[PDB]
Amino acid sequence: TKEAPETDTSPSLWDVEFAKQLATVNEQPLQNGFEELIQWTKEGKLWEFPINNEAGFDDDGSEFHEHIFLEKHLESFPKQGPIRHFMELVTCGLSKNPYLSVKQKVEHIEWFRNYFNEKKDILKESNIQFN
Amino acid sequence: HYVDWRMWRDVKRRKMAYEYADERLRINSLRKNTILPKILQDVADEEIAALPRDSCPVRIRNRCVMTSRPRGVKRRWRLSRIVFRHLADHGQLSGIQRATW
Amino acid sequence: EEVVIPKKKTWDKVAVLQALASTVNRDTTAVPYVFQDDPYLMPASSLESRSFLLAKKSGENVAKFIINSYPKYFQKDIAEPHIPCLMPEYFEPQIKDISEAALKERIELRKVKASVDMFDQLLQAGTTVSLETTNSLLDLLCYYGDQEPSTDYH
Amino acid sequence: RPPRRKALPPRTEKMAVDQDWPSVYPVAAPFKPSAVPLPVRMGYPVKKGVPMAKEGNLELLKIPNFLHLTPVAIKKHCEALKDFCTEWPAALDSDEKCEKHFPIEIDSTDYVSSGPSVRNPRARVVVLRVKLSSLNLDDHAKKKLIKLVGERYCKTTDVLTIKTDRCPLRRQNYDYAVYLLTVLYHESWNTEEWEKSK
Amino acid sequence: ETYTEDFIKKQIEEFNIGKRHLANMMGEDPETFTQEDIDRAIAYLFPSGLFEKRARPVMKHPEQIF
Amino acid sequence: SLSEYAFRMSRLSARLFGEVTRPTNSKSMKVVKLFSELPLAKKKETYDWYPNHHTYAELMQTLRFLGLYRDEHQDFMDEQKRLKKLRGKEKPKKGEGKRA
Amino acid sequence: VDVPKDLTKPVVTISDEPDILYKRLSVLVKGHDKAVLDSYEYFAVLAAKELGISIKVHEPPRKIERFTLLQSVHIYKKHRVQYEMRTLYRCLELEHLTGSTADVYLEYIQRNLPEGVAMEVTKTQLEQLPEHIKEPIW
Amino acid sequence: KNRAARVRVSKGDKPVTYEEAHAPHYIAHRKGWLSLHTGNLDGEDHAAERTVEDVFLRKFMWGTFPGCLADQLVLKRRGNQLEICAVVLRQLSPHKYYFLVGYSETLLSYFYKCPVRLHLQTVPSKVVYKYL
Ligand SMILES: [Mg+2]
Ligand SMILES: [Mg+2]
Repeated sequence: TKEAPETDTSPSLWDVEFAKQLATVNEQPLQNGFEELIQWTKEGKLWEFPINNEAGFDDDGSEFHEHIFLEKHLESFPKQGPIRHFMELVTCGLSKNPYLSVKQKVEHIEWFRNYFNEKKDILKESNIQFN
Repeated sequence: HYVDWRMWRDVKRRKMAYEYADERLRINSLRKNTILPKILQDVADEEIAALPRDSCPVRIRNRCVMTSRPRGVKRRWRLSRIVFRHLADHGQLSGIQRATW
Repeated sequence: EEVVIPKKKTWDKVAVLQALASTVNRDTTAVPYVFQDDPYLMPASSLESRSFLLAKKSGENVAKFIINSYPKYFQKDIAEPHIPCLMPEYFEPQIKDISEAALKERIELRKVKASVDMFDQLLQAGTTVSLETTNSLLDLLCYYGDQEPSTDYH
Repeated sequence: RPPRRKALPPRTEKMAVDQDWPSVYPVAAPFKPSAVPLPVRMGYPVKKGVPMAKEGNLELLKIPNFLHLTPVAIKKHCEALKDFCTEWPAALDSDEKCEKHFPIEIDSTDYVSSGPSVRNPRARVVVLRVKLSSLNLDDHAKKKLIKLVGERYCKTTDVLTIKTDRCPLRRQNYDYAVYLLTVLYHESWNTEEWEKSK
Repeated sequence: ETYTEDFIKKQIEEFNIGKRHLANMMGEDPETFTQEDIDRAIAYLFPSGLFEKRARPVMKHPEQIF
Repeated sequence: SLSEYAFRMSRLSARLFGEVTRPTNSKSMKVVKLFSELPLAKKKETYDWYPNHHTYAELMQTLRFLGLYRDEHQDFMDEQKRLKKLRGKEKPKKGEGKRA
Repeated sequence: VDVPKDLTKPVVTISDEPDILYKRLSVLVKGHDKAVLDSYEYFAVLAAKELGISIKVHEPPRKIERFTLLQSVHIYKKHRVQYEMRTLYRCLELEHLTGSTADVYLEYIQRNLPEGVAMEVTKTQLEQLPEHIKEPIW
Repeated sequence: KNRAARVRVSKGDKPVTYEEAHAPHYIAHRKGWLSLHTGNLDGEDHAAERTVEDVFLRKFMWGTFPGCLADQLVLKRRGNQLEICAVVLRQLSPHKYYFLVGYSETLLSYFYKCPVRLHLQTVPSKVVYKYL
């Protein structure tokens, strides 16, 4: 038999429709209540058991160190002074937030980076040098 | 199609408060510390004060979702005492019964 | 000392239901499961057996017609995990520009007339239409014969 | 006027007393008087009256019945589910033997509720328990480890409890609990120069 | 409501047939199936937490019921 | 009120357990709390407090016009409004009120 | 007479990966009706015995939450109606079962969880020490 | 005098069902609950959402099966399944009941994003518990 299949063969209308004629030959009404649950489970309507409260929710495949170690995102900020102390509290709080994705946590940090850039003049008056 | 105009105003307050939550949280963080300069915190005070009044979460009122009654509401079911009792007394609230002891 | 941990067993998400289903047989006092198990609603003849299911399917079609006609009423998704098969279907093309990538949309939706019209206009303008797309247009016309596939209601 | 429709006799009248009942109620289903061949009555009776019959009885409809879980059905169900199970190691006869070979305990909780959303924020929590006796800790390391963990360590039981719930997922809180156990173990073995001032 | 003697006679025929059905459901011998087993089987199959026992599901001999 | 050993042992545990490492007063610790939780306005109980009354009213109104839902209340209102016209108590045209 | 001749059995594949070991499964069910928990206890315990799982059962103390509401729509403050929600508990404690056995048993008893009954299953997994922790690098 | 959910005495001619004949203090004593779900158990969430859904389903079914319902609905939730159990009359033709079952199950499944099933029990007439 054909040894290497055409995995990337396109689904032409002729091939998609013929596959529907092969699903009609085994099309029969549900015989009992177990078959209705099986059908709902295949269709995705019924929860899969045993129950997993995280079913269908992976947080973008993020690892734990992406949520808890956020100092790699403060490289654009000053290394010392009040702006560093303030951002260590923000990242400390974001590292304890299980209701935010890594994407949303970075957005918070990026907002402060831009906010402090617009306030460079005000910060220079106070002897703080943000970039 | 909300119960009344007062429920409609709270719906808008909840929608606007949700839209400005992140912005208000970030500005407030600048005001809620003794680390940053006062010159910077004084500017943050003005910025959060300039945001729309209906973005402020203290203006949200927990009204009955079926009658818009602003008081006598049970938070767990979001119903006024009158509406809650109507359902409870007809056996339509799972597990809820009259208490005698 | 050493302990031998047993090897893990794996099965499909429906395997347990399929095992439980194997333990039961057809109930001979009952009509097929598709019918309402009620003496007044159970089919009493081969004619009612056919017509009762057609009436139930008609009700499903009326609901789907309404769901797809007024999708904004059925767009609030409170299900976790998401159920793609319980959302409204959108049968209209959302690309209104005249180009090849907009024709491919009308071909996937199987719009024979719109795809032909979009193909003519695209051709008169003199823009190049790829071969793969031209064939994908023939597969649609050659299958349905330059006729529109059946729909629920226009 | 055409003839009105006659309801058929209840199919309980066709059931044999030696039938396979699990086939009648294979899955959880509401009480059906026409299908349950029992003269069961429910309802507080009126004075010099009987409890209401099953036909049209809403009180019997309100009950989460177990007609689909008769002892005959449960025993047949489990005979088919034996092929899905694996054998517990015989060597692990007692809890003390499990602790010897498996010193770490990982606790997680799953929550089954009724509704459209399976999500529950309590499910992310992970609890890791280990006994410091199980770890290769010298006198200095055990003393430093106990000070670092603080109240996480219980002297009575000698068990270190690390509860992690700061990540969105349980797999992340599990990897973080193992990470904490690893950095605590290696820092306990490191000796700083300020420690000489104890 | 007055229950004619013929009605009670047919209510007893239903209880005896249902008694064998209930015994078959629980996989027990229909001959040695007692009223205590009936009450136990009905409490399992139709669990009711109603505080008043008189309002709970019951499958008793018509003599006892009516 | 801590020895140098205890102060540095507590600062080391904070580093390992991802706590605040710099000395921070109670006022500045509110920043940590603010970003450790969702704001009240972002909680689902807050922004989804009400059911979408537009959806429910519009859906059932549409189902009534389709003949698949009988709104007894609306039918009652329609009969009262019908009998008020025969009684002469009809709603005026906007701009054509009794005051003109 | 009209019986199936041969039955297709669900495919259970034995893997090459070792199975999870659960020291304990604590299945805590909560409900408003004690009789429903009694029937579920009987079902769950009988299911465990047939599968060869060691199971113990006990009943944690019930919780009754009471609250007071005004009886009248307007005034009459001294007249109240009091309501309660009763939460009753049953705890199935299973021991020394593999991860595959826990998946089958929990799926079987979770699918048959009566309406109005919630379940909190706490699973205690046995793990070996991470390899990095076995010896000090220093 | 208490009024809540009390069918008041008449001249002995008003037929009441078992549910209608029992005042609220008999709830959990002589009568059960018309909806069963986990939202009102201690430590459980989403009681507010389950309650709104129940109020809608009762109104939806009242107007979808007009004149057909012979008693209050019984609402059961297991997992993500929603079961609606209704006692109906035997006046509508069986074809109309199958149309409405197919229609209602489909529409409610898409509205609340869960598999919804409707279980109908027919009675020749409203079951009378007593004549008040
Ligand atoms: Mg307020
Ligand atoms: Mg009074």
